[PDB]
Amino acid sequence: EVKQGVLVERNMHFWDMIYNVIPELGLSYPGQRFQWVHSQEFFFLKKVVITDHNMNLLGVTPMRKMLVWGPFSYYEQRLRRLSALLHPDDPILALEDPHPALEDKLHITYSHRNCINAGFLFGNLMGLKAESRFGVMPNHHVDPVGAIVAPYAALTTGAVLVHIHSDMFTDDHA
Amino acid sequence: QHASFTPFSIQPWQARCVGASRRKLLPQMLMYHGARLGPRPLIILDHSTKGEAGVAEAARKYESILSQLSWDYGAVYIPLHAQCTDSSKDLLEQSCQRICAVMDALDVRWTHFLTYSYGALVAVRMASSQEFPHRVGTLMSLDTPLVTREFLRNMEQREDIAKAERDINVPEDGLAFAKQALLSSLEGPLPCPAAEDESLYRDYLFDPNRIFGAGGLVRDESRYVPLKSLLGVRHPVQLIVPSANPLSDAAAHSEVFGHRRPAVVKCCQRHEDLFKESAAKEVAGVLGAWMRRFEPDCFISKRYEQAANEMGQLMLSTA
Amino acid sequence: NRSLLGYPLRRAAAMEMLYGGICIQHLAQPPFPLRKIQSESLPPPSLQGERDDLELEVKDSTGNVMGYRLFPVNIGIRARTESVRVRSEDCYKRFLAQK
Amino acid sequence: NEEKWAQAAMEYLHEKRHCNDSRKRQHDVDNERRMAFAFDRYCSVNEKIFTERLSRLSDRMTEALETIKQLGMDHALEEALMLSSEQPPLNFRRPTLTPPVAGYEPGFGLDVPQLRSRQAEYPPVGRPTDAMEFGEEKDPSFPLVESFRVEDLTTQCLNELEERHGEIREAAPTTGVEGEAWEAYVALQKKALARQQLIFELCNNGELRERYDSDVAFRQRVWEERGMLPLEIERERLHEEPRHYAQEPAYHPFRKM
Amino acid sequence: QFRKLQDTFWSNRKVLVNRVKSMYNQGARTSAKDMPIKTINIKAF
Amino acid sequence: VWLGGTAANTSLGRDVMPSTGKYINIVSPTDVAANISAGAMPPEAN
Amino acid sequence: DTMFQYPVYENELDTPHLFNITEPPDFFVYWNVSDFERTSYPPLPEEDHRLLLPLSGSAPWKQHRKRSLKYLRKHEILPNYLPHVRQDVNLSVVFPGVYATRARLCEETGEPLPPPPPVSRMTHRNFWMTAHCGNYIELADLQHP
Amino acid sequence: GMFAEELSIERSRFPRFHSTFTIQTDGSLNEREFEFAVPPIVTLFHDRLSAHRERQLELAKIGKLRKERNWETEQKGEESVSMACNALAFPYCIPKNMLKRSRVVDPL
Amino acid sequence: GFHSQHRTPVLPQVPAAEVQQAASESKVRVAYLLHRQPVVKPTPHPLEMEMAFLLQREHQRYSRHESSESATHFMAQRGQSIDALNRTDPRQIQSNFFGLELYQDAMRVVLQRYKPERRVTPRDLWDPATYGSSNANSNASSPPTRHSLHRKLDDYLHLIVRDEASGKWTVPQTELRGRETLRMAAERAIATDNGEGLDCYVWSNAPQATVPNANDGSWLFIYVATYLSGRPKFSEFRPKTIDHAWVTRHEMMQYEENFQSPELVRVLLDISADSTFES
Amino acid sequence: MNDIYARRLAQATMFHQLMRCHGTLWAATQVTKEQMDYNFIREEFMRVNGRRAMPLLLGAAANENLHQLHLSHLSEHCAWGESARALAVQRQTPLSQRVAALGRMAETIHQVKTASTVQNLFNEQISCMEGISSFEEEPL
Repeated sequence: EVKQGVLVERNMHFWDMIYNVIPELGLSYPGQRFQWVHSQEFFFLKKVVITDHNMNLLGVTPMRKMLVWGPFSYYEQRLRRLSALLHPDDPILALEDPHPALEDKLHITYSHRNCINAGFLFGNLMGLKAESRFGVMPNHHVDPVGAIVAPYAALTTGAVLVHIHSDMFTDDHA
Repeated sequence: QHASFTPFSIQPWQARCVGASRRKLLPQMLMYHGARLGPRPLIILDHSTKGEAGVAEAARKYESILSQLSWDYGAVYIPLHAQCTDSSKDLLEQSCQRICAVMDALDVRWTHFLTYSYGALVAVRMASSQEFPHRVGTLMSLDTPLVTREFLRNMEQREDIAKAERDINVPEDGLAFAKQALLSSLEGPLPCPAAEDESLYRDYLFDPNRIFGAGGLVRDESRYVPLKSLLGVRHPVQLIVPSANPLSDAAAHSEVFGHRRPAVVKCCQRHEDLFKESAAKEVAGVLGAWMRRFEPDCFISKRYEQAANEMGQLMLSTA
Repeated sequence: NRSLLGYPLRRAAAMEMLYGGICIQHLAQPPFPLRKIQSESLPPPSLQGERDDLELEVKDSTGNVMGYRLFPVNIGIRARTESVRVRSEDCYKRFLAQK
Repeated sequence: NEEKWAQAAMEYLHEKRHCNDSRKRQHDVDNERRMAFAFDRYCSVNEKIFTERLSRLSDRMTEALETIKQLGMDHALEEALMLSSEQPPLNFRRPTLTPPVAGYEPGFGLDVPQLRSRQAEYPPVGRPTDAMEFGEEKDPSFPLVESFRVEDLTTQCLNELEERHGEIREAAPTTGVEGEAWEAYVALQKKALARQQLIFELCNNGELRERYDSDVAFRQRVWEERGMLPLEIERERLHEEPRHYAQEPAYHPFRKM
Repeated sequence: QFRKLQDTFWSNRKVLVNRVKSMYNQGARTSAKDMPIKTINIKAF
Repeated sequence: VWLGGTAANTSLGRDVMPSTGKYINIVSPTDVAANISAGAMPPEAN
Repeated sequence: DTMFQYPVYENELDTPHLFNITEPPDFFVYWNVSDFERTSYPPLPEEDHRLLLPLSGSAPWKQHRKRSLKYLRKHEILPNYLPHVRQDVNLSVVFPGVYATRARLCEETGEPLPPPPPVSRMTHRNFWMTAHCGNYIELADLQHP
Repeated sequence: GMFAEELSIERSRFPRFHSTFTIQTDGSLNEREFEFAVPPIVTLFHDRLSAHRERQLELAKIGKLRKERNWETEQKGEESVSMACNALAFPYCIPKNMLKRSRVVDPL
Repeated sequence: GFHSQHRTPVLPQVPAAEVQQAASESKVRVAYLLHRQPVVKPTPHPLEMEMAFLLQREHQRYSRHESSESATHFMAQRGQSIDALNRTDPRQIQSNFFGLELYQDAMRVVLQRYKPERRVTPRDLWDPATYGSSNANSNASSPPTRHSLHRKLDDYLHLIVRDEASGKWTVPQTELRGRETLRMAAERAIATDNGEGLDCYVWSNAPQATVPNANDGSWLFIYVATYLSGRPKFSEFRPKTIDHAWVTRHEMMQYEENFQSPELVRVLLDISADSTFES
Repeated sequence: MNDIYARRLAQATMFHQLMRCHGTLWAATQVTKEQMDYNFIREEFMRVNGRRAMPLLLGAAANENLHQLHLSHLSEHCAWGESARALAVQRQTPLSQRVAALGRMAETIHQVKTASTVQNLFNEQISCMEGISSFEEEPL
């Protein structure tokens, strides 16, 4: 944000924004972890994943934490039972177009092979050899630079992706 | 209207209301500053006591403030014996049974306290300990720290490190780093605003040889009082702060005892300027303003006159 | 031993009753008791249970429904059905390549 | 216009079950938990002192009664064991927030005779014994009535109370503190009535009386089948019960910041 | 839904008290139990 | 009618969640399975 | 809340929470990127059982052996692969685990990490690295005798 | 009935309570609270002890202030009934071999 | 929260014509302990005041109707009046609350005239000085005279007297005659010993306490009653009074040295009243 | 700050009421052979004193007379008069009683509106607290 004509970082409290958008999470009656719809006005919202690095050594209580470790099954893992039912042209990703072609095209949408081949074409055209170091300027994860081209270039051919400082826009962390 | 402290002894007719098992522990010398003792006075506690020679002198320090402040109930000094070799756990409990024997003999419950020193600890031990909150109405401490920041953080980390030591999931990196973090900052004892209780703090209470075993990890505060009991007292506790470099960081007070801004004396710069009769006017002003909040006469009269003025407003709004 | 109402009654209501209709005493309620679940009382792990616990939508005879939700809505339905049939054909051919 | 007044009045009657306040946060909820604990810790001494003092009082009066039983005045017994039925008088005065002031006549001698009218109390009270005095077939001595007319009262009260209890248990279930309070009240009433018809059963039948007196087990099992069973009050908590991670309440946690 | 539901109430109660009065003119002394409103006292109407 | 229940919470591989609280005021899959208005969906629907 | 409760077992020797998975109930779930290096093994129980002498009159050993037999039945070892199991002795087969999630190497050389010292006495740190009846141990720590 | 972090005060019953200083007819004043809008410092007529003084006044009209003796009341009323109970304690009644007595009356 | 005797009857007692031989032979005496109400409520603890704040805030926020500040505000919002003068605005309702102008004048008068009575008595402000000089010079100190009934309005003040012959502190006593009951004995005691100058309410029927005298072979029944109003003239006390005292639950242990029996103090303490119950 | 006063004055009232009801209880314990001890006493005081008040729209609730017997009037403490909300527990809020009367159709709308005046409801409440009321000795 702009202070004295100069770009300065602000810590926006996004928590406020979530509770402004969805006021009904504040009114808490002692049945409501389990009601079917958490907000009657967004009825498709089910979970909100909060990501913050809390530097405490103790883990969080498992009822706010999702299980990320170990075998999730007995007989076979269901992800490869699922992956047979998925097709490489199934779109999975969406990005903004700051200059939309038409009124209609808002977020242009990407698929498996779009991303994979973007990454491979970039990795093939420049040149990339294993364990060679490959940097990305930050704040590019919302346009297909650090979201698509870079990390898939790092994945497809052997390389090492490198993130510089989390943001760009100020002189100090430049 | 400067008025000295008159020495006093509890007579044997008043000694009977104290139980025969503790009739041994109410002391020989006491004091009354005010002409009349009231149903409940201001009771003033101070540093450790060896004989009455130091008591007479200790008296004078509070004499100026007490004389500036008029309390119908006035004030009683209860001295505190330094220590007893016979029992390791004797000290705070001796002070317990002693102060409450004195209160029983004077037929006094519900009492405001003042302490500059060790006695405050004792008073917390009144309020913090179960089954002696009903005696202490209000604790006030002039500059004495009950709790400090570093105890708060370090004890937080000790609890969390206990939990983490019990948990297998926590990797050895974070655990070892937390251990070196605690060992990097080891708690120094409370700052002591008493000339004679420094030896008491270093020797008895806060000696590093005892209070933490498996050093810097498991802290036994059972000698004084744990943290949960400190955090557990809701008795109103007012902290007085001199208006220059203080003791008793009030962040920790406002975190533990509650959210109340410590009364700051403007006249003082540092402490030891508290007991001079320059700042005594402001200090006694604060003390009196704090006393009259809890006396039924004062706040019932106050709210009555507010209601009366509100009706006056209704009366001139009538026409 | 037994009680006339069967559960030990909490002090709130008690002290509320013998100081008639007043709750100023214990208002901070203890947390509820736990019910422990026996982990060996559970049935043996079943394969079909592993198949359907995810609850996928592909086992419907109406069509490949999961296919419809992964496909654009911009297409007329009768031209979209024979589209989704084509992607569900390619998933098959690829399944066979894998095999 | 009277019906819309009635409607708004109904509106004033209805209690709504409303959620927790959204302005609540973690620290003030936690420190009111804290303050509640401090207060209970404070009232512990008062209530256990009160408890044991009542105990001692009843011990003293019990040994007084057994004194006069021992000395052999068996008349004095049975006129001392009837309830002294006169209430505290009209000059028995409220302990009052302030003392009375010097020479106060009401309004300092300003009389408004409209305000000194004595009036009705609602609802009008009537009690199950009022049918026995002011209704049909009155008794010549009302506090002194013969046994079976009291027994009929007991047996009709068990049935009518049971019925009412069932009805309101159907139409308006209540749980939690007030729920348990109410259920405890009903249970206690039933216990009382039950023991009443019990002592009728013991005082007419001397054989059941002496077989009751002869052993102990028979006593407590007869207590069991008749619903006379103790009321368990759980112990006093002075501190926070340590929680398992599953011990969280069923709503979304309070907002910290 | 709610508004017309709560209006229906005030409609039906004045209806039924009108019918209570029109049963009370014909001298039928209706007990309290066979009335649907079973705390109702007709002498108050 | 308070619409809620533990059904929305995904339970994988066995449901160990207390079963008295699964669906509250919502029709179960069993309730629609015993109530369908069609009849005999064909053997080729398998 | 008896109908609304997160499942709590008393014997996690099967480590069922890795297998029978119940969703976090909380609307706000907290997922860092740090928690990928956190091994999620069940908490240390009270009554550490492997210290127990298997005396026939001892109650904790009785309840433990019936627990073990029921675990053997639910995984269908007992009827099926191994029809007769006399439970006499209290067995503990323990592994020198470092609790490292994946397989690692040496940063200094590029070698496989050297074989750890064989465990002398059982400890609480050692507890989930044993063979229990039914539990899960990572492959990365099962690499040595 | 479910476990809640907030303290359990019986919520959503007590509509609203505004405190008021009430001056009793002896000049002492209490503070008691009500449901509706109440003005402060209400001067109260028709009190308990005021009604007591009214009763004393109208017993002075008759002359009955003096005393009512039960000990030097020497009445021979003795009528022994076999089975009788004290109806004034209904929860615990008992079948005693009792003695008949008239209740004391004070008309007013 | 007092009840009035509604229809409730009260049964007198019976002077049994049988002259009781025990009441003649063995000495049964009835003693009355007379206590006065606390005039005022107990002063609270600051814990109590702070929790009062807490509970007020929470009833404030969890009230049956939240946004509406009263019943008056509630109905006025809905355009309907509760008042007899059918007024809506709550301020003008609480301005003349009773619609009587004479009452308004009473209000103005009380507004200028009235001041609350300070609740502390000059009686109980105690001197260590003069009394310790009395104790030092005499070498023996006895409790200050509790003769005053106005002493402290907070607790229950009881009545303790001393037999002039006995020279020790004792509750008022009277011997029981043949025909009358214990209730009646206590009542004739209070009445005739004070000479009908007391309105004395009596709580119970049965006697409260019993203490033995082996030297007298006598049983004493201690009996608790409340003092309403009157003029307690103590010259008329037949068992030889020297001084009376109005005595809180606390100092009855203070009175033990000049007390006639050690058992009597313990029992009297047990059935003595208290307003707080913290001791 | 009323209830805090209320239970102190209630604790004062309890042993005074105990003194009178102890004869009755003691008589009852040699017939039933029950134990006379605190656990008996306090459950005797609980049934007298705590009496929950119901919605009163039920009518079934209003009908319950057990609380008002002669022993129950003679063992009950005066605590309820001191605090309005304990009164609101045992009885209900004085307006909410009277409108409940017209809810169960036990009263005309007009005769509720008649008595439901603020001026009335102040007076009946102070009268009720202090123990002053109208007596009809003959009910029907």
